[PDB]
Amino acid sequence: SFRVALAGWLYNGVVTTVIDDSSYPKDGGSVTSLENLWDFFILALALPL
Amino acid sequence: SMILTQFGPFIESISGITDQSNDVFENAAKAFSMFTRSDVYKALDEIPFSEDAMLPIPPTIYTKPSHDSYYYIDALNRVRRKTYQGPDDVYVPNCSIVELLEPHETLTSYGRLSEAIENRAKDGDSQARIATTYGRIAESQARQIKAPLEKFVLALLVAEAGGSLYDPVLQKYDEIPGLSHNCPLWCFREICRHISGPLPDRAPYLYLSAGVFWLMSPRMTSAIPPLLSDLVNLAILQQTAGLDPSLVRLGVQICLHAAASSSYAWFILKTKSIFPQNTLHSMYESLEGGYCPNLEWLEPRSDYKFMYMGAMPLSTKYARSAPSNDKKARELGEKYGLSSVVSELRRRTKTYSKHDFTSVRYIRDAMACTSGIFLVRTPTETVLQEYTQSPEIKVPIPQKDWTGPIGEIRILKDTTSSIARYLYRTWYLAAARMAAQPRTWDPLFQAIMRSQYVTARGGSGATLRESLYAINVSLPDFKGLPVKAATKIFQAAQLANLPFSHTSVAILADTSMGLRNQVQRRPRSIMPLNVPQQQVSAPHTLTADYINYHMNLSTTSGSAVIEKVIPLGVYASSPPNQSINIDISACDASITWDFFLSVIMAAIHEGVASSSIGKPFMGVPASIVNDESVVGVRAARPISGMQNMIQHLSKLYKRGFSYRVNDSFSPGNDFTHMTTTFPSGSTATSTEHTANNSTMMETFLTVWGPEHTDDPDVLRLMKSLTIQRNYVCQGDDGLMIIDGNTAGKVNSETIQKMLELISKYGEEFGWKYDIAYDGTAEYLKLYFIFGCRIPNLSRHPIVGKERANSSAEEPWPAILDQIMGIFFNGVHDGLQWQRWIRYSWALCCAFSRQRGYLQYPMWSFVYWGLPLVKVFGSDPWIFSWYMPTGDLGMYSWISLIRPLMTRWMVANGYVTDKCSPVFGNADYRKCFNELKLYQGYYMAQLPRNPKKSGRAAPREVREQFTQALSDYLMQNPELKSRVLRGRSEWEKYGAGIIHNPPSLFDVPHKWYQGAQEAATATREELAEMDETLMRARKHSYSSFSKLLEAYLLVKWRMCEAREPSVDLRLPLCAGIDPLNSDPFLKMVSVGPMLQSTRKYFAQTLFMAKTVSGLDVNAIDSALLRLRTLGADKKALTAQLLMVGLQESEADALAGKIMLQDVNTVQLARVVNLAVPDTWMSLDFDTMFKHHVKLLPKDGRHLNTDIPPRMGWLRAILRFLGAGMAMTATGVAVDIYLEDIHGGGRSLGQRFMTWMRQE
Amino acid sequence: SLLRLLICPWLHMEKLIGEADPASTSAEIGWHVPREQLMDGFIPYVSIRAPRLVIEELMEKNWGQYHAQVIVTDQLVVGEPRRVSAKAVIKGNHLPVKLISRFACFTLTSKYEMRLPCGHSTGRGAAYNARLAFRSDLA
RNA sequence: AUAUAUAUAUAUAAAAUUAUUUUAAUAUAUAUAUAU
RNA sequence: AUAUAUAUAUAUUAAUAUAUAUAUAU
RNA sequence: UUUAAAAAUUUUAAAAUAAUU
Ligand SMILES: O=c1ccn([C@@H]2O[C@H](COP(=O)(O)OP(=O)(O)OP(=O)(O)O)[C@@H](O)[C@H]2O)c(=O)[nH]1
Ligand SMILES: [Mg+2]
Ligand SMILES: [Mg+2]
Repeated sequence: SFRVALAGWLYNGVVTTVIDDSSYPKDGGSVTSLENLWDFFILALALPL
Repeated sequence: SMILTQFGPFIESISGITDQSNDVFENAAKAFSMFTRSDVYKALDEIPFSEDAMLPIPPTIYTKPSHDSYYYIDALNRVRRKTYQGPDDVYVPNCSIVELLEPHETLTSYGRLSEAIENRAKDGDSQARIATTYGRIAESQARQIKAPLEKFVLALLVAEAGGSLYDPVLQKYDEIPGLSHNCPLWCFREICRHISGPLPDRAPYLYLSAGVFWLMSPRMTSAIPPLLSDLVNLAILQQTAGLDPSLVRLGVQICLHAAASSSYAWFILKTKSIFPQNTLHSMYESLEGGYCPNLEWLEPRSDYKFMYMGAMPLSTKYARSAPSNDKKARELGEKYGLSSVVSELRRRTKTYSKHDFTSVRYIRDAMACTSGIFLVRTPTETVLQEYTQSPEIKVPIPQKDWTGPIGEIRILKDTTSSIARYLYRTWYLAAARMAAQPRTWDPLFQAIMRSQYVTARGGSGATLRESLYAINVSLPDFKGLPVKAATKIFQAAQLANLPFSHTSVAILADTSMGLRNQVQRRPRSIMPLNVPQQQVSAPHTLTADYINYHMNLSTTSGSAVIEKVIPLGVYASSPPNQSINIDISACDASITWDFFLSVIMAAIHEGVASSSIGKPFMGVPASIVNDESVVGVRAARPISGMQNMIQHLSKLYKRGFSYRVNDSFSPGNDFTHMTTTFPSGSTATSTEHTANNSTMMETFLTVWGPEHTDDPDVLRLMKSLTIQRNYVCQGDDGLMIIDGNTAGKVNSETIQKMLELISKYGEEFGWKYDIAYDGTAEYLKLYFIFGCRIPNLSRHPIVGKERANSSAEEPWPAILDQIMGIFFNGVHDGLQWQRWIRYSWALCCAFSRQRGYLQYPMWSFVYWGLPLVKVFGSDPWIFSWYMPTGDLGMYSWISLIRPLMTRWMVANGYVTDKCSPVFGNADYRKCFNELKLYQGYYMAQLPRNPKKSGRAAPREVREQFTQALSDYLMQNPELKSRVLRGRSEWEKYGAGIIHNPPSLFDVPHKWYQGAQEAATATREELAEMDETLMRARKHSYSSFSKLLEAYLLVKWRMCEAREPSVDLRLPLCAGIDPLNSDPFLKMVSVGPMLQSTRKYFAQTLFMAKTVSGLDVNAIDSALLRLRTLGADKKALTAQLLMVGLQESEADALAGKIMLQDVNTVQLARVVNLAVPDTWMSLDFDTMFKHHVKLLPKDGRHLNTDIPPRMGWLRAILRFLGAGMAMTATGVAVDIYLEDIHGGGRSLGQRFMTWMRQE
Repeated sequence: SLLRLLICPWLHMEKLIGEADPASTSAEIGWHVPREQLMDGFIPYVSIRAPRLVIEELMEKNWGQYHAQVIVTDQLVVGEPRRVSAKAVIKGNHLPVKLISRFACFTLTSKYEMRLPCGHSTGRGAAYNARLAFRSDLA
């Protein structure tokens, strides 16, 4: 995932890389839950690439 | 004709025509005793069977080959069987038996193995050994019953001679075909005929105490005993359960095909799933209607609280959607020639399209037609087939994920890419939290865990002894002691004054073997671990327990099955919901060192390290060991006692286990065998299995599922499931509930795909999940479909009794317990109530007399629980079996008849001028003595087991034994200091109020006796019991017990039928329908059990834990005698100290005792009134609470008034109301208090003097 | 860890029994069958080497409470001493090392075989229910 | 080298969950009352 | 004549296999 | 001025019956 995201920077016009659907918190999540907090952390670090 | 001419009065008595009496009972019992087997088969000859019972019997059943070609001899001089098809054919074969027998001296038509063959085999011959093994194993297969089959058949003829019955509820004679439509009886008679032939003797073998004698006929084989047992079971079930005669024919056909094959047990084992697979697992491919329960599971699911909320109607959308079961079923049916039977079942099942009483009865009947034999095979075959299985680990832990060694253990690197890291984390956290608790560090908990496994059962003390001998260490022998030799008590007494470094060599010693057969499953296997090996395995079991009870918390262990487990299936099989059945095949063989035990031992060794840094565990030192877990560093690091034990346990688990097999069925087999299969005798077994099950399922759903499936449906299904809300497991088996969403039943393809993912998950680390998804629940051998429990009648064979050895059976009167158990097993399965009761009457006579005779009056059997029929000129069939057993049951059935009961007495002579408050003027004291009521009532209360007296061992060696045992119990200075301080304080203060105050010094004096009575009884004790029973029968009695006398002062009143507690169209248990009137009415008017109401006055003053050697009775009586007399608190504290408690803990318990005034413990100890067994399935709690009213119907009376400071009396009143209400047939009714002779205060004072006198 | 056990004890014993009498410092302990049943010959199963004072002590130990079914054959072996191969299966218990005390240097491996230096004729083989028995010379 | 009879001794068969039933004289004697 | 309870007194402690020795015969 | 709530504890150690892993 890391290397292919890095390689997709220079094929922007034919292929667009997105984060997988199954990485987002369950049912939208809720900040009353530790696991959803850490899911948000992982997403926030991973999205800019 | 014959049976009628013999005992017409008995036929009239038990069939609800003539009033019962002791004279007809004893005369019938005479007829049963003085009666021969030829008489049995002649009576069977008298039966004119119709064409309905007719059937074509295969002639191959009689001509069979010789046993020699089926066996051979191993390279290790072991005689073992030669499999011809598959590695399963290792059971007894079907062969001739006549050419190996020598004629018995008295009965010239019967005989056992020729002594020439046995002696020649003992010399060491090949053929002699093979022949003697075959003979002994065939005898063992023919010895798997509990009594001679002809006796059960005679009881059946006795019961059925009366004909049909009249139903007091339905108002008509039931339509159950007579014996002339009973094809099992026909096959029994025809087989016995064709085997006997011209010979006058008719029985094909006579079951005896020592061994079975075969009828010397060339038409004989080794398959006949099990075939006859099957036919007897099927006949009895068809007559007392109303199976239809269209499925009993199929059952008889399958039994015949089994008897006509190579081996019988093997065919029955391969063909054990044709009735369930074609009826239960294929129902309702098309629904049209019917009702199913609407249960709702309460929110903190983990506690298992339910609530019934009515019956919801079914519809077409809830039809069966699991995958089809057609191709595989027909393949199985074709491979064994049972294709016509399979097609008949598969056809007849497709005609039921409504969830109804009739369809559940169809399933019950189709599933009661499977054979219920105890499968048997030689021990050397079990040990060589089971124990050779090894795990199939397809993705092992990489070698680069283990650190260096720390003694005997390596640690998982924190950066492991495997799936074992979640296992490691779970066990690590569990071990840390277990060891952190301060409870696990006192001497009392240490001692309790030590004494947990010191029992009177064997532990293979020999190999322990001869392994300690190999390092030149001695052991006391205690010559001349009447105690059993192979008992863990004996080992513990030996190993008292021995350092751990000495006895630690006995941890690698081998284990002996145990065996046990079953119904429809291969013979069990067993291994008892010795005392050291049970000691060193303490952290494993403690961590498993902590995981089961606190961390994972998804299990039913430690919970009552009939209050929490039944309605789990009722909920998980209701239609909107679904159920998946998950089992682990060969669970023991799949837990080894390369995936489970290594990770678990590293985890438990690391977690305990923090809170046990220098302390000793249960008598284990604080040893040292060097570690290399960190690269470049190598330093000796101290460890703890609880880590030293893990070191030794790991060096045991790494090598595997060695089993010493020595079977008594094949002469010359005493080899030793070494496996890696996890033992089934360890204390830690049943807890660690369920812990591993729960852990792997949770790591499944949380990690492995979402990382290997792509479709959104399976992901959304695995994300909405958690092991605590959708999974229940106990040991090997398991259950996974899948709730129904709003769109209805969850889709089927997604559930299937998840199932194959689970199957692929098991193969990576060894396990082989046996998954079954077909629309029925499965848990602990309880079947459910659409919320209707379905009893499995084939699992409760009426005649079957298991004998894994060659030892003789316990002598009469030891069989009456088994007969009562047969009656109760019939009760819990919903058999036809009138037919089953009558058959049990007929059967409790045949086992009533035996040699100077001694006979039981029927009143004893009525005391044990069996309900009457027609006593005292009442109406036929008034009493149900739900009448409790003992004094409560006696009061119950008496009070409902008392007026007629006394007018009959006065109508036949018995009259006196004494107005008794109960029976008026009739003299019960003379008639009940005449009618033998007191005799049975007081003979039933006498024990039927030889009380093992002390054989007066020598004083020196007995003193030494008890002293060494006490030294083993109180090993550390802290327990001894506590108990000695307690004794000192007692002699300072408590001296005088008690003379032998119980402490931790009387525990060895109970272990010594418990070693005593594990031995064999002597002829002295048998003669003593016989003479005691005769004496108790030959007295003249004047009254009942004091408790029953006090009970009989209370009258009641049957006012109103309570409202229904369940719909009258909702099947809740197959077999309990309007055809079964009384159980149906009781179930529908009382309602099933969904609550928790345990412990109706089990109060006691001792609320703490101590060694298993002590008793609650002695401590409770001491505390009660010390609290009623009002002594100083220092006396209570001294007692609690010398019973082994801490100062602060003992004083908190003293404060407890000072609270909770003692008017309740005294009554709880004086009276013995409990909820009988049969009420466990019903809702008796609300019946106690709301529907037994102590304020009579028309208000106060001045007699039923109860004083304010006597509240315990309301308990006994609620007892008597509920019992008297449940005893009568029909619906349960509101019962009101009526009148207490004397008065409330007088009866209270009567109970209070008894409570005081303690 | 294994080769040290294999080699080291023999080198030390070679200093103690380097020059003593071989007849006085020697022994051998195998499975015994009586002079009958020829339709005495013992299979070695072990070869002890130790000083005389310990051979005297080993001469009196039990050595008889260990049983096994020996199955003699009639096959010949190419080796020099005329001997017939055999087999054996211990029954009940295995010989603990404590009997061969820490003062003798025994062997860890052995083949099962019997020598026939009398009336050379190999008849039919059989099983005999042997019993363990110490076997040294006069010493 | 063995066979039979006798006497003595020894070894072997587990853990857990659930529900039900039973576990404070051993005996006698004197004085008290009662029942048969 | 018997039994039950009341106070006291007294004595009181509670299947298969194998091994060994004797004897008789070969 | 009179009445009354009374304690619902445990995991109860062993021996027998039955069900199960
Ligand atoms: O005879 C044994 C039967 C099993 N139980 C205990 O149950 C646990 C699992 O028992 P098993 O391991 O025998 O079940 P299984 O694999 O044979 O299942 P199938 O292949 O037939 O589907 C083991 O841990 C054992 O201790 C024993 O107490 N008694
Ligand atoms: Mg199984
Ligand atoms: Mg099992």
